[PDB]
Amino acid sequence: AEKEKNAAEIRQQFAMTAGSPIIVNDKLERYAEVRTAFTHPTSFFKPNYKGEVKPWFLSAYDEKVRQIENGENGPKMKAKNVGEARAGRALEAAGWTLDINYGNIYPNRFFMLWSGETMTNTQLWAPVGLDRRPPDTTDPVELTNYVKFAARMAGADLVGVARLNRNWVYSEAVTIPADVPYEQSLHKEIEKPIVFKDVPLPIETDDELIIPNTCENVIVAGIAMNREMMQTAPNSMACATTAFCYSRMCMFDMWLCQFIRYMGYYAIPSCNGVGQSVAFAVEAGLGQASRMGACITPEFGPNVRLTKVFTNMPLVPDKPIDFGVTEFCETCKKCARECPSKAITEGPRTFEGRSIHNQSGKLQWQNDYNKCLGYWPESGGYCGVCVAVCPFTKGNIWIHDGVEWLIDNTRFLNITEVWDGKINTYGLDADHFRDTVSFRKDRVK
Amino acid sequence: AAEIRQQFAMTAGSPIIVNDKLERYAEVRTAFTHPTSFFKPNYKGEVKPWFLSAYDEKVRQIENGENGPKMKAKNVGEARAGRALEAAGWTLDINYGNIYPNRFFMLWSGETMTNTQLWAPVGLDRRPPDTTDPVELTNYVKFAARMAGADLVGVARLNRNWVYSEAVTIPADVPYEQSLHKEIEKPIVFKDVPLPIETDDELIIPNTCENVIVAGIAMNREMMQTAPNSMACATTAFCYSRMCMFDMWLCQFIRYMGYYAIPSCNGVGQSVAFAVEAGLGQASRMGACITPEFGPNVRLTKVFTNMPLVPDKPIDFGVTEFCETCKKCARECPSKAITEGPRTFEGRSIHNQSGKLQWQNDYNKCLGYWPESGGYCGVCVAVCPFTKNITEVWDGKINTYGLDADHFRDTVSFRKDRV
Ligand SMILES: Oc1c(Br)cc(Br)cc1Br
Ligand SMILES: Oc1c(Br)cc(Br)cc1Br
Ligand code: SF4
Ligand code: SF4
Ligand code: SF4
Ligand code: SF4
Repeated sequence: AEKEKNAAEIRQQFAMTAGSPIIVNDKLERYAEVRTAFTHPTSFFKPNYKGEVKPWFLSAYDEKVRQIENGENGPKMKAKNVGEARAGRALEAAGWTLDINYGNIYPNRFFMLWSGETMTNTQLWAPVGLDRRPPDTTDPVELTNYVKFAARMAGADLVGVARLNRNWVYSEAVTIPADVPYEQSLHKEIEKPIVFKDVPLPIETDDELIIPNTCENVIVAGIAMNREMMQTAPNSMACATTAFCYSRMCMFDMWLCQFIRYMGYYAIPSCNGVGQSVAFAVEAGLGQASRMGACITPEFGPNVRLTKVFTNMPLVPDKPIDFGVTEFCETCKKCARECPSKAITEGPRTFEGRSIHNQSGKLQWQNDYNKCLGYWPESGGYCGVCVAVCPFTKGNIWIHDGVEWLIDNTRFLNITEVWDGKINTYGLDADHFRDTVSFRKDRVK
Repeated sequence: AAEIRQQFAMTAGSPIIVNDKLERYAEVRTAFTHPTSFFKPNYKGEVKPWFLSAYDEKVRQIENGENGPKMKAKNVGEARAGRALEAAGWTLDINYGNIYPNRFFMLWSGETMTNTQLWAPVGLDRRPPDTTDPVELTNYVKFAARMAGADLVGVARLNRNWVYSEAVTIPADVPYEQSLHKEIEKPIVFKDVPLPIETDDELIIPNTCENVIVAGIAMNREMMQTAPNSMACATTAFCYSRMCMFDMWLCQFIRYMGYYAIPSCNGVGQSVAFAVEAGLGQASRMGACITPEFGPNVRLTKVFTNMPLVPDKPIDFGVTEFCETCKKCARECPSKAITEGPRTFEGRSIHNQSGKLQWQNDYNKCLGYWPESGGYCGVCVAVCPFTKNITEVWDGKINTYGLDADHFRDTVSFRKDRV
């Protein structure tokens, strides 16, 4: 008989011994956030469909408008009618409600405050003194169970803990001056160093973002996207599950940081800022790095968003996991073949970056992310075809042979229906939601 | 569960029975806000705003290693953690309930929001609707509501009887730090205007505001069963922040479809009445809307809109007749707030709206138990048949947002059940 899927068993079977799994060499240096394709001047500008050169997201806007007027849900993809085209873009736009300028990357601005002191919730609760009272728990074992329970309340589908590896913290962040209002933010972005110093609390000066040397740990959350919507990549409904999950990321960071602060510790939110989420997720055991560059998880494949919170709270690091992703990516190459921009390499991993957008000195598949971003104005969305076609995104990959779990090798050989089809709360799927149930035994050992 | 809800559909028409005495209810009359109920003593005998006295009890319990009134925790650390989780849950909620209309998160226009400004070049909020068919719109908006975190969603025509006659709010330029000390009353009126608008004198809802969308936000069963202790407070608090995100997400979606949308959370009007008229559940002895999926262990929020929609049918699965003989909430209520008598049209005090047939409860007695216990009680929700220690909760089953995979299939949705 078919053995019922056991996600906790799978993670236990593939757990590794302690140690960062990312292989590095001597040319590794911390990476300035401005180098990402979203922000770097060499990649930031893209043509629109009339050949006008604009910030990439404005060119993409032009294409969304064109598609709605032409009754399309994506590039050369006709919608049922204009109203359906409109509805997909309204859903996408609404999804971003709790996210600043596509990713919340500015540290200690807007939702990403490094201290709780000025938040309305902190002010309302001030008479209890939870953020001023010294911790009543210092045991990392109990703290890990408490904070993971809170993380699940706060919307994480996956949660893991690692020691903080500063290699993946950006050398300089992209941010805005503290006196700049929102409406000018996109015109006034600057860089600011992230430094580690002997100070009691995270603090920002005119010159630096200062993380305490006591900031020992990073908590990484996975925020699951919706399978049916992502499978419409590169069309509008894939954009909408992406967007909603960014607002879920923001809520998660704020909720969890407040919990940690009210336990007597400090906490730094990040969403897409501060450091490289994929590396932290790999070191925290959520999954493995992949050819496409994302963290592939046993539960969701790469079809999951990541955020993270940095803290001095004592915690028990999780073990990394190796369920064979590297070996499957070595022979699969479906994302590379299906990529509309040919951004993903079909070659071997190297330590040598393809361009300014890659951090050299770590063994990975090196992809051309200027090519990827170039397809976003062309398609009017955030693509996601590589996530959509990856066999690990399928809900159906795990089989049990009577002794142990294994990956089914056979897996590697329209939008109207989405709007009319299955949905559940937050786009989660009840046919798989059991996979993320959690008891103390799987939160801390 | 889609089977059950169709089986128990009523014919159209509001199931709340009213008489000629009914009048719209001023929000200040709630026990949370009214001057006769607002001040309560703490355990030292000092009279304070009720929530400040409740704070004093939370501090006393943490110092004493307790998770609730005369409920010892495993240790002080566990006591601290439950209150830290509770406090954190409220992060996206202003002053317990987001009730001030058109302030903070509850803006009646999207024009100033950061998301609207970022998306302004696309012009979704200025473009006329491309869809006016109420059938397609009902399908679209319910799909969006599920993306936005509703576990249940229903649509009703807007019954103005349940809209507060006057809201509790603050002047628009008052900073948060002074909000609690500068609350005022402000009329909510309906006029022939194009868009929801606020003047110095009035909150103005357009006469075109035809519909209300009601969302159910499920609480966690294991945590609510710890009522009146701290983990029941935590699931309450997290769901309030889920309510706020739902309102903003859904209002933005409706605006980007070419319509207007008014968020509300605990403000603007009476959620239980809207939820009953929208078919989420039935009114009960304790006063809550009892749902088939969650019983009363579910929070409510609602959004008002001129978007054309198909109203859902009210549901009757026997709650009134069961509450007639049950009385379990009334017997377990630590404050004797819930009546054991029959339903009437006459409120027991200023806190009830007279003129509608309901079980009349003494809500000042309920609120009085909150500073005593240091929480939001919830014992009535916990003991209700329709709903079915703290160390075991922290060490036990949890899942994303506190939802339960053993029951999550009950809220799966296809177009057939959306419209
Ligand atoms: O990660 C993303 C960012 Br940052 C911006 C936009 Br637009 C889309 C995605 Br996906
Ligand atoms: O509904 C509630 C409000 Br409004 C305030 C507090 Br405190 C607790 C609850 Br439950
Ligand atoms: S599609 Fe294949 S090669 Fe690409 S990330 Fe997925 S498994 Fe790896
Ligand atoms: S998002 Fe699209 S363009 Fe970018 S790497 Fe993936 S498949 Fe290629
Ligand atoms: S919340 Fe508690 S005190 Fe209030 S009615 Fe329910 S059982 Fe009674
Ligand atoms: S406990 Fe019994 S009487 Fe009270 S609301 Fe529930 S079913 Fe009704």
